[PDB]
Amino acid sequence: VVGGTRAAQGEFPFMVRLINEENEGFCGGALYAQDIVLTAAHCVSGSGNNTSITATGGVVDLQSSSAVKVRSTKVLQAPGFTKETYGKDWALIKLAQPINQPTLKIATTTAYNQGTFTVAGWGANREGGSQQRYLLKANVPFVSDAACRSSSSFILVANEMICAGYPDTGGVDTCQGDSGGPMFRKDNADEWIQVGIVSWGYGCARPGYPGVYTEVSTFASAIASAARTL
Ligand SMILES: [Ca+2]
Repeated sequence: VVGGTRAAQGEFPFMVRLINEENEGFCGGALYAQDIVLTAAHCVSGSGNNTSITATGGVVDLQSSSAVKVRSTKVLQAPGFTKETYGKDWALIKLAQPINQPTLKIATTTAYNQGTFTVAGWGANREGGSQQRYLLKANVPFVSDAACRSSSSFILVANEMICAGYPDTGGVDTCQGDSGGPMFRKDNADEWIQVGIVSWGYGCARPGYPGVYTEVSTFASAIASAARTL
């Protein structure tokens, strides 16, 4: 996360750090269920039995001896996924045991696809920077699909992608190692709800280039339905 600050212990307790040992990937994710992690499709190489991914939960400090590290058993990657710029950027990871933390509810309508979001992760705080020890967080405003394209010239799958950040100035964004983490905000009951998954962009926090996130509301019923088979 670029332009952010340290999250407090317990602030976003649904956050997990993913290490895909097989392909050397470092990613974020959210506890969709205590034993099912919602992350990006591009964080995994496909669907099936997979015991190569590790989820670290419970802690903002990844070197903490309170950390809970649990291994995957199974991955379900969005059907038809090919690359994150073409959409469908979601996957579920079934864990061998639950991580005993609050879960993050996901948006199932577009009602919350606006306003000011929060993102969090342990990715770099600058382009080419290294990974973070402590979870970082930042607020990024919704950028309309139209405002996103005009500065960017990004080609969006509009219903599958939500943009966020400060295209006029840059300065705040998710970055390498944040992929798969949730983008979220408060709902009407003052509870956290997930509207995005950190998906892609062009560098990090560059003027003209907002971050692009998987638009969760579009995929919520396919996600819920896939999680039930897990
Ligand atoms: Ca959109």
